Amino acid sequence: MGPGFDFAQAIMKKNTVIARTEKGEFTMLGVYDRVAVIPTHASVGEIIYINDVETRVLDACALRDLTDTNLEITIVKLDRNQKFRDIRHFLPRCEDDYNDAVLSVHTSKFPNMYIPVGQVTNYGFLNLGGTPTHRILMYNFPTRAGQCGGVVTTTGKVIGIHVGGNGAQGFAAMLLHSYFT
Repeated sequence: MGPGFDFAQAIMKKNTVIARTEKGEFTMLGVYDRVAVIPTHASVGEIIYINDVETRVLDACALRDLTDTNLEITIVKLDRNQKFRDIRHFLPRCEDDYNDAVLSVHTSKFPNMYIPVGQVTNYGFLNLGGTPTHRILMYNFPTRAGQCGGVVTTTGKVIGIHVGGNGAQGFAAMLLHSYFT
Protein backbone atom coordinates (compact mmCIF):
# COMPACT_ATOMS: atom_id res chain seq x y z
CA MET A 1 0.00 0.00 0.00
CA GLY A 2 3.05 2.32 0.66
CA PRO A 3 6.93 2.15 0.53
CA GLY A 4 7.20 -0.01 3.72
CA PHE A 5 4.97 -2.71 2.14
CA ASP A 6 7.03 -2.26 -1.09
CA PHE A 7 10.34 -3.19 0.69
CA ALA A 8 8.59 -6.06 2.63
CA GLN A 9 7.13 -7.51 -0.63
CA ALA A 10 10.56 -7.31 -2.38
CA ILE A 11 12.06 -9.41 0.48
CA MET A 12 9.16 -11.94 0.56
CA LYS A 13 9.11 -12.52 -3.24
CA LYS A 14 12.85 -13.44 -3.50
CA ASN A 15 14.22 -14.25 0.01
CA THR A 16 11.63 -16.58 1.65
CA VAL A 17 10.76 -20.27 1.54
CA ILE A 18 8.17 -22.30 3.43
CA ALA A 19 10.07 -24.46 5.96
CA ARG A 20 8.36 -27.51 7.55
CA THR A 21 9.77 -29.34 10.62
CA GLU A 22 8.02 -31.83 12.98
CA LYS A 23 6.97 -28.68 14.98
CA GLY A 24 5.02 -27.08 11.99
CA GLU A 25 5.29 -24.77 8.98
CA PHE A 26 7.42 -21.57 9.35
CA THR A 27 8.23 -18.54 7.22
CA MET A 28 12.01 -18.94 6.60
CA LEU A 29 14.23 -16.02 5.53
CA GLY A 30 17.07 -16.82 3.14
CA VAL A 31 20.01 -14.42 3.75
CA TYR A 32 22.78 -15.42 1.21
CA ASP A 33 24.08 -18.51 -0.67
CA ARG A 34 22.20 -21.52 0.93
CA VAL A 35 22.04 -19.92 4.46
CA ALA A 36 18.63 -19.18 6.03
CA VAL A 37 17.21 -18.44 9.50
CA ILE A 38 14.30 -19.87 11.50
CA PRO A 39 13.18 -19.61 15.17
CA THR A 40 15.12 -22.07 17.35
CA HIS A 41 11.78 -23.53 18.65
CA ALA A 42 11.24 -25.00 15.09
CA SER A 43 13.72 -27.73 16.29
CA VAL A 44 15.54 -28.17 12.93
CA GLY A 45 17.00 -31.68 12.47
CA GLU A 46 19.03 -33.51 9.81
CA ILE A 47 16.18 -33.19 7.17
CA ILE A 48 13.72 -30.29 6.63
CA TYR A 49 11.02 -29.68 3.96
CA ILE A 50 11.61 -26.48 1.87
CA ASN A 51 8.55 -25.60 -0.32
CA ASP A 52 7.46 -29.31 0.26
CA VAL A 53 10.80 -30.75 -1.07
CA GLU A 54 12.83 -33.05 1.22
CA THR A 55 16.13 -31.18 1.89
CA ARG A 56 19.25 -32.27 3.82
CA VAL A 57 20.46 -29.85 6.51
CA LEU A 58 24.25 -29.30 5.99
CA ASP A 59 24.61 -27.27 9.28
CA ALA A 60 22.23 -25.88 11.97
CA CYS A 61 23.46 -23.51 14.77
CA ALA A 62 21.19 -22.26 17.58
CA LEU A 63 22.72 -18.84 18.40
CA ARG A 64 23.41 -17.66 21.97
CA ASP A 65 25.02 -14.37 23.13
CA LEU A 66 28.38 -14.26 24.96
CA THR A 67 26.42 -14.34 28.30
CA ASP A 68 25.40 -17.90 26.99
CA THR A 69 21.76 -16.62 26.80
CA ASN A 70 19.30 -17.92 24.10
CA LEU A 71 18.84 -15.57 21.05
CA GLU A 72 16.03 -17.79 19.49
CA ILE A 73 17.74 -17.63 16.03
CA THR A 74 18.88 -20.86 14.30
CA ILE A 75 21.12 -20.40 11.21
CA VAL A 76 20.53 -23.29 8.75
CA LYS A 77 22.69 -24.18 5.74
CA LEU A 78 20.43 -26.07 3.24
CA ASP A 79 21.53 -28.74 0.67
CA ARG A 80 19.57 -26.78 -1.96
CA ASN A 81 20.44 -26.50 -5.70
CA GLN A 82 19.84 -22.70 -5.77
CA LYS A 83 21.34 -19.67 -3.91
CA PHE A 84 19.37 -16.82 -2.28
CA ARG A 85 19.84 -13.23 -3.39
CA ASP A 86 22.44 -11.80 -0.97
CA ILE A 87 20.51 -9.40 1.41
CA ARG A 88 23.23 -9.04 4.12
CA HIS A 89 23.63 -5.30 3.27
CA PHE A 90 20.00 -4.77 4.55
CA LEU A 91 20.88 -6.13 8.05
CA PRO A 92 21.49 -3.68 10.93
CA ARG A 93 24.97 -3.60 12.48
CA CYS A 94 23.71 -2.73 16.04
CA GLU A 95 20.79 -3.19 18.47
CA ASP A 96 18.26 -0.37 17.89
CA ASP A 97 14.63 0.81 18.08
CA TYR A 98 12.68 1.42 14.82
CA ASN A 99 9.66 3.26 13.51
CA ASP A 100 6.90 1.97 11.22
CA ALA A 101 7.78 -1.74 10.73
CA VAL A 102 5.94 -4.45 8.72
CA LEU A 103 5.72 -8.13 9.75
CA SER A 104 5.41 -10.35 6.61
CA VAL A 105 4.38 -14.07 6.66
CA HIS A 106 4.08 -16.68 3.89
CA THR A 107 2.76 -20.19 4.78
CA SER A 108 0.04 -22.61 3.51
CA LYS A 109 -2.25 -21.15 6.33
CA PHE A 110 -1.25 -17.43 5.79
CA PRO A 111 -0.03 -16.74 2.19
CA ASN A 112 0.91 -13.18 1.18
CA MET A 113 0.23 -11.79 4.72
CA TYR A 114 1.58 -8.27 5.62
CA ILE A 115 0.92 -6.49 9.00
CA PRO A 116 1.86 -2.83 9.76
CA VAL A 117 3.02 -3.24 13.42
CA GLY A 118 4.13 0.40 13.98
CA GLN A 119 6.81 1.28 16.49
CA VAL A 120 9.42 -1.37 17.42
CA THR A 121 11.11 -1.16 20.90
CA ASN A 122 14.54 -2.64 21.73
CA TYR A 123 12.89 -4.65 24.57
CA GLY A 124 16.03 -6.69 25.46
CA PHE A 125 15.30 -9.47 27.97
CA LEU A 126 12.20 -11.71 27.57
CA ASN A 127 11.25 -14.94 29.32
CA LEU A 128 10.09 -16.58 26.09
CA GLY A 129 8.09 -19.78 26.76
CA GLY A 130 10.10 -20.17 30.04
CA THR A 131 13.48 -19.60 28.30
CA PRO A 132 15.47 -16.44 29.17
CA THR A 133 16.08 -14.71 25.79
CA HIS A 134 18.09 -11.57 24.82
CA ARG A 135 17.97 -9.07 21.88
CA ILE A 136 14.15 -9.06 21.69
CA LEU A 137 12.25 -6.45 19.65
CA MET A 138 8.64 -5.69 20.70
CA TYR A 139 5.66 -4.29 18.76
CA ASN A 140 2.12 -3.63 20.00
CA PHE A 141 0.24 -5.97 17.64
CA PRO A 142 -1.80 -9.06 18.73
CA THR A 143 0.19 -11.65 16.68
CA ARG A 144 -1.14 -15.28 16.54
CA ALA A 145 0.20 -18.83 16.03
CA GLY A 146 1.27 -19.28 12.37
CA GLN A 147 3.35 -16.02 12.32
CA CYS A 148 6.64 -17.45 13.81
CA GLY A 149 9.52 -16.93 11.33
CA GLY A 150 7.74 -13.88 9.89
CA VAL A 151 10.09 -11.20 8.64
CA VAL A 152 10.22 -7.77 10.36
CA THR A 153 11.34 -4.93 8.03
CA THR A 154 11.49 -1.18 7.78
CA THR A 155 12.26 0.65 4.49
CA GLY A 156 15.74 -0.52 3.60
CA LYS A 157 16.29 -2.81 6.63
CA VAL A 158 15.57 -6.46 7.58
CA ILE A 159 15.61 -6.18 11.39
CA GLY A 160 14.24 -9.44 12.91
CA ILE A 161 12.17 -12.65 12.75
CA HIS A 162 8.94 -13.08 14.75
CA VAL A 163 9.40 -15.61 17.65
CA GLY A 164 6.40 -15.09 20.01
CA GLY A 165 3.56 -13.04 21.52
CA ASN A 166 1.55 -12.51 24.76
CA GLY A 167 -1.85 -11.87 23.04
CA ALA A 168 -1.39 -8.02 23.01
CA GLN A 169 2.36 -7.63 22.05
CA GLY A 170 4.53 -9.48 19.48
CA PHE A 171 8.24 -10.27 19.87
CA ALA A 172 11.00 -10.72 17.28
CA ALA A 173 14.63 -11.88 17.57
CA MET A 174 17.06 -9.29 16.17
CA LEU A 175 19.04 -9.98 13.01
CA LEU A 176 22.50 -8.44 13.08
CA HIS A 177 25.02 -8.28 10.18
CA SER A 178 27.66 -9.96 12.44
CA TYR A 179 25.62 -13.24 12.56
CA PHE A 180 26.35 -13.81 8.76
CA THR A 181 30.06 -12.93 8.20
